[PDB]
Amino acid sequence: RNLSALKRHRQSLKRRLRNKAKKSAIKTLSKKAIQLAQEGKAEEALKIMRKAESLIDKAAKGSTLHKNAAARRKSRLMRKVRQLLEAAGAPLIGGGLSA
Amino acid sequence: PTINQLVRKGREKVRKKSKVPALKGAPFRRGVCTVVRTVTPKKPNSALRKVAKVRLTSGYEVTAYIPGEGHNLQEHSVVLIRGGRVKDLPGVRYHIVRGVYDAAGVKDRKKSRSKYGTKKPKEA
Amino acid sequence: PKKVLTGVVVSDKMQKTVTVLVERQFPHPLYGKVIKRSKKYLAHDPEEKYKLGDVVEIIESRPISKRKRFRVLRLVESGRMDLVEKYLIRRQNYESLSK
Amino acid sequence: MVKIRLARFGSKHNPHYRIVVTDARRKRDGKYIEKIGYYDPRKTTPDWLKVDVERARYWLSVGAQPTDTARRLLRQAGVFRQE
Amino acid sequence: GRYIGPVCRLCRREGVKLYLKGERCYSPKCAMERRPYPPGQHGQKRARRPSDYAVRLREKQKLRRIYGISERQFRNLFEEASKKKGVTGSVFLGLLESRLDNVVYRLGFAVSRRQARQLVRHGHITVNGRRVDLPSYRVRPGDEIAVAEKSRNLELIRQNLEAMKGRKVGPWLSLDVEGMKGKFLRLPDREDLALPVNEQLVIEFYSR
Amino acid sequence: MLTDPIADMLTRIRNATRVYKESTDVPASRFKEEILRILAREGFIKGYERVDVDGKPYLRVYLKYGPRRQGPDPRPEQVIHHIRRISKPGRRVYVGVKEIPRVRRGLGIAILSTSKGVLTDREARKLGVGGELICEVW
RNA sequence: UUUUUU
RNA sequence: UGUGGACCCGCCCCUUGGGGUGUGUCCAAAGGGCUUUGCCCGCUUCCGGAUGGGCCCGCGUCCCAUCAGCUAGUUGGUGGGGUAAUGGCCCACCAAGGCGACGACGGGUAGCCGGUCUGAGAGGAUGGCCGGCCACAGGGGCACUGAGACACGGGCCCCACUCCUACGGGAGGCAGCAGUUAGGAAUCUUCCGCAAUGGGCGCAAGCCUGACGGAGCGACGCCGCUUGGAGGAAGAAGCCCUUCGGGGUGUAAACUCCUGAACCCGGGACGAAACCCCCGACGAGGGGACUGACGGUACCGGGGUAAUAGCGCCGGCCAACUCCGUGCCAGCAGCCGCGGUAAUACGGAGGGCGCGAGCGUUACCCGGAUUCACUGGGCGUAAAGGGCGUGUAGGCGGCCUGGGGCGUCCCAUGUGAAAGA
Ligand SMILES: [Mg+2]
Ligand SMILES: [Mg+2]
Ligand SMILES: [Mg+2]
Ligand SMILES: [Mg+2]
Ligand SMILES: [Mg+2]
Ligand SMILES: [Mg+2]
Ligand SMILES: [Mg+2]
Ligand SMILES: [Mg+2]
Ligand SMILES: [Mg+2]
Ligand SMILES: [Mg+2]
Ligand SMILES: [Mg+2]
Ligand SMILES: [Mg+2]
Ligand SMILES: [Mg+2]
Ligand SMILES: [Mg+2]
Ligand SMILES: [Mg+2]
Ligand SMILES: [Mg+2]
Ligand SMILES: [Mg+2]
Ligand SMILES: [Mg+2]
Ligand SMILES: [Mg+2]
Ligand SMILES: [Mg+2]
Ligand SMILES: [Mg+2]
Ligand SMILES: [Mg+2]
Ligand SMILES: [Mg+2]
Ligand SMILES: [Mg+2]
Ligand SMILES: [Mg+2]
Ligand SMILES: [Mg+2]
Ligand SMILES: [Mg+2]
Ligand SMILES: [Mg+2]
Ligand SMILES: [Mg+2]
Ligand SMILES: [Mg+2]
Ligand SMILES: [Mg+2]
Ligand SMILES: [Mg+2]
Ligand SMILES: [Mg+2]
Ligand SMILES: [Mg+2]
Ligand SMILES: [Mg+2]
Ligand SMILES: [Mg+2]
Ligand SMILES: [Mg+2]
Ligand SMILES: [Mg+2]
Ligand SMILES: [Mg+2]
Ligand SMILES: [Mg+2]
Ligand SMILES: [Mg+2]
Ligand SMILES: [Mg+2]
Ligand SMILES: [Mg+2]
Ligand SMILES: [Mg+2]
Ligand SMILES: [Mg+2]
Ligand SMILES: [Mg+2]
Ligand SMILES: [Mg+2]
Ligand SMILES: [Mg+2]
Ligand SMILES: [Mg+2]
Ligand SMILES: [Mg+2]
Ligand SMILES: [Mg+2]
Ligand SMILES: [Mg+2]
Ligand SMILES: [Mg+2]
Ligand SMILES: [Mg+2]
Ligand SMILES: [Mg+2]
Ligand SMILES: [Mg+2]
Ligand SMILES: [Mg+2]
Ligand SMILES: [Mg+2]
Ligand SMILES: [Mg+2]
Ligand SMILES: [Mg+2]
Ligand SMILES: [Mg+2]
Ligand SMILES: [Mg+2]
Ligand SMILES: [Mg+2]
Ligand SMILES: [Mg+2]
Ligand SMILES: [Mg+2]
Ligand SMILES: [Mg+2]
Ligand SMILES: [Mg+2]
Ligand SMILES: [Mg+2]
Ligand SMILES: [Mg+2]
Ligand SMILES: [Mg+2]
Ligand SMILES: [Mg+2]
Ligand SMILES: [Mg+2]
Ligand SMILES: [Mg+2]
Ligand SMILES: [Mg+2]
Ligand SMILES: [Mg+2]
Ligand SMILES: [Mg+2]
Ligand SMILES: [Mg+2]
Ligand SMILES: [Mg+2]
Ligand SMILES: [Mg+2]
Ligand SMILES: [Mg+2]
Ligand SMILES: [Mg+2]
Ligand SMILES: [Mg+2]
Ligand SMILES: [Mg+2]
Ligand SMILES: [Zn+2]
Repeated sequence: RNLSALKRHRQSLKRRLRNKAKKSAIKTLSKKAIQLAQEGKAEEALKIMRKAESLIDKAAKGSTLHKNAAARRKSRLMRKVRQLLEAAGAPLIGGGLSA
Repeated sequence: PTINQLVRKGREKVRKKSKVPALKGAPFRRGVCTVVRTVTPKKPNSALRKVAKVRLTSGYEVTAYIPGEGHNLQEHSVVLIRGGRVKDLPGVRYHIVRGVYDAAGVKDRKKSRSKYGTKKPKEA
Repeated sequence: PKKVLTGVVVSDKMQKTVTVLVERQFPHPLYGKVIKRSKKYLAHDPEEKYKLGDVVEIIESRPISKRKRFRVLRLVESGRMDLVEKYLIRRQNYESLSK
Repeated sequence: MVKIRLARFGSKHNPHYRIVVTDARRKRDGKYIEKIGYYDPRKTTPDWLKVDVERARYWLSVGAQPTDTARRLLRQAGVFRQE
Repeated sequence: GRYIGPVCRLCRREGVKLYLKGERCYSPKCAMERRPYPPGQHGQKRARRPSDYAVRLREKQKLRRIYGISERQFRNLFEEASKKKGVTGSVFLGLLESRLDNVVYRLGFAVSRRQARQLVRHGHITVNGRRVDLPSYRVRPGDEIAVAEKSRNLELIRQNLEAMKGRKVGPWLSLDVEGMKGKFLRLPDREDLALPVNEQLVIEFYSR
Repeated sequence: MLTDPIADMLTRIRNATRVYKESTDVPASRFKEEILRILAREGFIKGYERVDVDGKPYLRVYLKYGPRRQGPDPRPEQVIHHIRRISKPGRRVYVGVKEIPRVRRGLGIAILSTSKGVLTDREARKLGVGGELICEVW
């Protein structure tokens, strides 16, 4: 009895919280950004879409989103922001997106 | 039948039914005796043939034949069933191995000792 | 090579999708006569181009949905309902031979 | 990682190895990529080792890793001899 | 282990002289002399016409019993002959004639077949300088079948090679009598053997 | 309607030769004509020629037979001893070049229909082509 | 009546 | 910090999400070790190779029609969610579709193949061992961690069982190697070893390895080998038959001579060369050193004893016959059949035939069986023409020319792993 492969299980729950935390940040910021895009604030939605992107590409640096999984959310975000930003557009910050 | 017929229906392989329902298709099956009897054969012959009702490890109750000039098998004795039919006795589909648990080999058997299960004597 | 087939459209009733019936000739593996089997394929028609009775070339594609792994390449021969009427009549015969 | 190693094809007390390219994860006698030579340890025949070096030289370019015993035999057929 | 027992009783059952006894099959004691009828109580009774299988069976035994081989090695040798290229009939004989124990007798090193077997089995026979103690060893053309110098001083060996003086050997064999050497030149042909056995009969025995 | 004109022609000859007809007619067809050409080349028939009967074209097949024989049944030995249609409708027979049989250990022929034409079994093998196996003739 | 047609 | 990559948008070339480019935004990292000024083990981003894999497609893949109708995420669409990635994989909404006699749906059975057995072949049967793929880890469900799992010896939960229990609650999971028990006709040692090969970790030394290599037991299979060789009476004893003359066991034995299975004595392995150390630059190359389970086994040399034979059958198929015993009894029997007073068929003996460390038996598979007939069958009377018609589907198609080249035929090539054959 008493194999020390339980050491792996103990680490598994460490990484569990880590991955879980970063994801809940990604989601909460993305929904906050797309809220503003739908609500027409062009600067604030952009200032947030940047941090969402930065948080995404940071999550991929580790073992959370490592694959193109990061790219999907980055892709989906910038589209829905730019789309929702088409209601009296005026892309004020213009930082995150391309001309 | 036409070629087209064969394409439509095709031949039917002939299924061969087993002659020995000793289940698990086993080479042998052991069982306990129910009755030890003596039965009369079919038309051309006449004799007293010693047989036995056997409750089988296959969950079967069948009749088995007792080979040899004489037997020690009793009502409760346990035996091993061989298989193969007694022609002139209807319904007896299986034989009995002599030289197995409670069925001794035939005494004074000097010719065919592989069958009937008897050992090799000594010559002084 | 992507597998390519040639068959006749027997169904118009779906959206962006046509059912293509591809016959096949091959000798019987034992009895040696030439037998004619056939199999229906669900083809993708994005532009709703092809109609009932059209004979089209179908090509193995990246799956569009369940049961839809083929796209319509080009129209071979247009409008021969005799091939469709052959299929309908056989399908219509199954209302008999039930009870 | 793809490796170069031996595979036992001889019999009991008569071993015969097949120098072989295979993924390290497959069985030592299991499926392999390419047979690149044989090894008779008991040296029962005049030719008890053959390599086809230029093939073995290919797999070392694409990152195969030989065993200590495989590298020992490859050196004996001069895979690494560079003169 | 092969058949071991009365031999010149099998000279009788085949109806043909079987020189498995070595000498005394030549002297008028073989029991083929003044007793050609088969052994047993009914040997002197008139024999019934043999069935078509009876003839084929007896012909195989007449050949098998001559080389002194069990049916096991015998049958395998046949199944080997049928696959190889050539006439199944003659090839099978050449394979029997390639048996080391049979070559030893054929070379006159031993008086009989059984005797030549024991000489091999005890290591007295040399094949190309090495000892070979297996009677079933097949000799290839060109191999030297010699006598171990350990045994060259044995009186049994100097006995048989004394009568071999001036004696001729088969056209597919040759022997040096003094140095106790010997050589297997080639596979014998059907004509090279005088064996009183119809080979087509033995083939026909195995088609069943 | 006639079902298989070839088997019909193969039979028209089979039937005529059993009563030792001098000649027999078969409805004219180019494919049939190529069959008759192989038979006239391979010496199974005296030959053939086109002819019309009641205006419709036909093919006179002149049969040949052996010598009038000895005691009872003086009828001669047949030149065509056997003819059998192989690849019939409803069950077609196509053989590659390696699948072409040896008819009667060489003494007979196998009329093959090939992309390179109607050939005997030997002609088809030296041409190195297979095809539809028409019939045995020996 | 049952086996055996010699 | 931006080599570069990721993302929105535009442009270019390709053509499904492939490659490039522009602007903008976002994204990098870790040290350790010494022979410590340089090198080794590592770290980060990107591109490519190699290997391994996911998903999708054509085709092939057992029986029952006494299963004939099946289907609601079911069929498709748009948009979204999720994934490494397509997809009703999931979700919302829209359309009403999708499948079936070319066997749907249901039921039964079963891992599949390379191969194996059989067979003249076509074919039939089978899938143990070994190799490839798949599925499962007490039953069911679920995710976490990760390049990779929904994970045999990881986690959570429900259920059945076993153990601990202070009755509150816990611990488990041999279809890993042995080993026990149960069932069963039946299936092994709780063995040796890290020496070889292979795998995991490490700079290395080394550590781990019931993978593996070996031993053990079992005639379970295959193969090789012994139980003697030669001389030996027109022929002992005993047993068996007898026309009472004699015949048989039979050169067989006794006995003469030679060899020398076992066993004793000594020598005594190959499987093992690298990793490492040293020179050379930790490269090539060269040089050197340690390293056995099997096992003192294999093998060689010396010594050396005549030294296990069994089982089946002998009425025909089918090879081998007489006597006595028994009298439709006791019994034989694969089939046809033997025995009811002379039985070559029962039972024993003598003798004979067949194999021989095996011989028989039962079960199972193929064979003979052309007895499911593609090769290769039939239906007047032997088993078999539907009571007759109409006609649907399907199958089948007269003569001439021409296009196409799907079937068909030919060449080249790729593939057809290894083992087997
Ligand atoms: Mg750890
Ligand atoms: Mg939240
Ligand atoms: Mg993950
Ligand atoms: Mg049926
Ligand atoms: Mg009772
Ligand atoms: Mg006995
Ligand atoms: Mg439509
Ligand atoms: Mg879709
Ligand atoms: Mg297209
Ligand atoms: Mg309906
Ligand atoms: Mg793998
Ligand atoms: Mg190199
Ligand atoms: Mg140089
Ligand atoms: Mg140089
Ligand atoms: Mg053969
Ligand atoms: Mg050949
Ligand atoms: Mg041959
Ligand atoms: Mg031959
Ligand atoms: Mg010669
Ligand atoms: Mg045969
Ligand atoms: Mg740049
Ligand atoms: Mg830029
Ligand atoms: Mg830091
Ligand atoms: Mg880090
Ligand atoms: Mg690649
Ligand atoms: Mg299917
Ligand atoms: Mg819905
Ligand atoms: Mg979608
Ligand atoms: Mg809509
Ligand atoms: Mg179909
Ligand atoms: Mg199952
Ligand atoms: Mg075979
Ligand atoms: Mg099959
Ligand atoms: Mg199968
Ligand atoms: Mg398996
Ligand atoms: Mg499960
Ligand atoms: Mg269990
Ligand atoms: Mg489970
Ligand atoms: Mg990992
Ligand atoms: Mg799993
Ligand atoms: Mg376990
Ligand atoms: Mg335990
Ligand atoms: Mg038990
Ligand atoms: Mg074992
Ligand atoms: Mg390493
Ligand atoms: Mg351990
Ligand atoms: Mg092992
Ligand atoms: Mg006497
Ligand atoms: Mg003797
Ligand atoms: Mg001695
Ligand atoms: Mg060694
Ligand atoms: Mg060495
Ligand atoms: Mg070491
Ligand atoms: Mg140095
Ligand atoms: Mg070196
Ligand atoms: Mg030792
Ligand atoms: Mg010795
Ligand atoms: Mg003795
Ligand atoms: Mg027999
Ligand atoms: Mg007989
Ligand atoms: Mg008997
Ligand atoms: Mg009496
Ligand atoms: Mg009588
Ligand atoms: Mg009597
Ligand atoms: Mg008797
Ligand atoms: Mg008897
Ligand atoms: Mg006897
Ligand atoms: Mg043996
Ligand atoms: Mg059979
Ligand atoms: Mg058959
Ligand atoms: Mg046959
Ligand atoms: Mg039948
Ligand atoms: Mg037929
Ligand atoms: Mg045919
Ligand atoms: Mg019939
Ligand atoms: Mg009738
Ligand atoms: Mg009628
Ligand atoms: Mg009727
Ligand atoms: Mg036509
Ligand atoms: Mg048509
Ligand atoms: Mg073509
Ligand atoms: Mg191969
Ligand atoms: Mg090979
Ligand atoms: Zn003799």
